[PDB]
Amino acid sequence: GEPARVRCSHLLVKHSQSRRPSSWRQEKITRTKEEALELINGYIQKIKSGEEDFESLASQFSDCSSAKARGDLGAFSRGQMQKPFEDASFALRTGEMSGPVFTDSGIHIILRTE
Repeated sequence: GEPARVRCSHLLVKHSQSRRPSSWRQEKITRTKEEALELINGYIQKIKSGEEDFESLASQFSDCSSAKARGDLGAFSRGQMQKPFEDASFALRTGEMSGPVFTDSGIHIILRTE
């Protein structure tokens, strides 16, 4: 099933090779794939471990404006976010997480809420 809109959460972690290593959180990102995935991966582990939550994590590590809702960008409609986002998001099950997604901004991890 794939409706016209769904709720999902994501964690943005730009890198040094990002199209624009700068966001509302910082203006000089020099974190490479190592430091990049190192953050996302670490976040994934804690969550799957039951120690931390993507919501709490994302916020404290959300380089994007998503940090406001701790990553949760509410319910959106197809054609709003990057293609890879919608697909992975709309392809994940209830309470699922998408692996490291490399996009213009950097590496993003999404999850299906609705």
